[PDB]
Amino acid sequence: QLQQSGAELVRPGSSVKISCKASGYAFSSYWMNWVKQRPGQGLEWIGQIYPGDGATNYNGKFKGKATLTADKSSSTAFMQISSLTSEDSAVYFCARPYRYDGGVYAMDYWGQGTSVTVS
Amino acid sequence: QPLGVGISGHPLLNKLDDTENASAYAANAGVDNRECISMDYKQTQLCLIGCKPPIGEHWGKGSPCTQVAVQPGDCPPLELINTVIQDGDMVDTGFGAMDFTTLQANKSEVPLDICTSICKYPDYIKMVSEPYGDSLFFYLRREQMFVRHLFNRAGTVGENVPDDLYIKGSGSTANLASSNYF
Amino acid sequence: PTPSGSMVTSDAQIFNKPYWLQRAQGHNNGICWGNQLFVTVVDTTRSTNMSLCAAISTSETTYKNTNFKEYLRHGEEYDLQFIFQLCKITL
Amino acid sequence: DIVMTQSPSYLSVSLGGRVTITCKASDHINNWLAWYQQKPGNAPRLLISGATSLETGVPSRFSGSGSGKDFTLSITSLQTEDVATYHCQQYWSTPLTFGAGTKLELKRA
Repeated sequence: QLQQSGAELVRPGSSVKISCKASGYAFSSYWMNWVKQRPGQGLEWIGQIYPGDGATNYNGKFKGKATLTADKSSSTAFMQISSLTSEDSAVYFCARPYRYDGGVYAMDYWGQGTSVTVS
Repeated sequence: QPLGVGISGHPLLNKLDDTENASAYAANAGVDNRECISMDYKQTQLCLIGCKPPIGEHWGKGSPCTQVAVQPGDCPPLELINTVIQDGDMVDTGFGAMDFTTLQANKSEVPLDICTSICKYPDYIKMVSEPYGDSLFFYLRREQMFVRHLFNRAGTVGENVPDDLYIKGSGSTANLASSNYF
Repeated sequence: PTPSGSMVTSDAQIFNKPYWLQRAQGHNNGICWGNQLFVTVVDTTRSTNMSLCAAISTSETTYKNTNFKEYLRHGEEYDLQFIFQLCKITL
Repeated sequence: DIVMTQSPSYLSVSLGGRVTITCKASDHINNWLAWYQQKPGNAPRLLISGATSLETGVPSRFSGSGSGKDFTLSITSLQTEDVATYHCQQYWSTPLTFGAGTKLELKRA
């Protein structure tokens, strides 16, 4: 069970911090994966975080735009977006790696999705 | 008794794969890949004489610094601990002198006989430095050991291999095998 | 080829023995110019690495590789001792 | 990066028939591929991992196959609940890549 934040409306140039709270398992063993989907369009990969030491990999497209963090004490993942534009309006999803610290065999548990409007 | 060599093992020793020589990339760690494995410990002959009990050293879990809250699973801090060597204590058997109980939650890293014990090593340096030298006024030590097998440890990466040390693989070699050799 | 330094032994130890630097083969017979002194060492006869793993959870009574974080650490212990002889140089 | 593409972005289909959606990778990904199904108001649902493995809860009429760079998802006796958009994903190398999606629509006069 993963819980994401409610809908956001932010003005161009602003910034947003969105959470994904983990529950029903031991968070301290798993990364968190994040993707992006624009209205009526496909899926794109943003990055994934190892909460333990804050290590993370970036999709080049989201290098300066995205930063990932996580609160081990409360088992929650966070993603912040900077210098928001019309292209950042989309539904964002958090998703757990199937195999502990490995990122193969697909994403087996997804969050409900959080909608962000830049306007 | 007549001369001879013993042997110790563990029915559930944490041994993933044989890393001494492999023909293909090993499968994938599932749940509990432990094997029933035994070994012949390192040979040790020693005799300490003094009018005070002998003193040993071993690595244990040091006290943490009051800051960064120890995340569960975090690697525990080490600390060389001086102790009195008591009758019945265990000698380093090839895995060094450490407290396996407080440094290995796994309970399957070493054979049963040292598995939940402390392997201590005489702290010769300290004892000889001793001002009056009562703890030991004579000693004989003879220890030897060599690597029979080279294995892998199952479990999860506690500390990842810095990617500046290798070129990412793919397909099978996409995922790095445990480089926690023993 | 894959190397292998065979068995290690006490009888073959180089350390924990005193070295008496009385006659040097060089012209400098142990004079520590600059009140400096260099002691280089390499000892692979105590290279034991110890793996220590912590459990992420202390509940389940069933082993799960995912429940334990495996690590590696190595410790080295030294103790240098010297005997120095005062010397004089008429300038 | 590895680029995933699906043949059509859309198919008009009939209830009860067999539907196939094939995806082709820009490079060899060696059966490291997943299929997802997504309906209009929720997150994508994993159907396939490892090219051929069905996930728990997934009806047996769904199946997948292929190798190297060419994979396909097959749905027998298509049900109305099966009408949705399907995606492939490669995880052989990062960044992870998804196909553009194939949307199923029901055909009518």
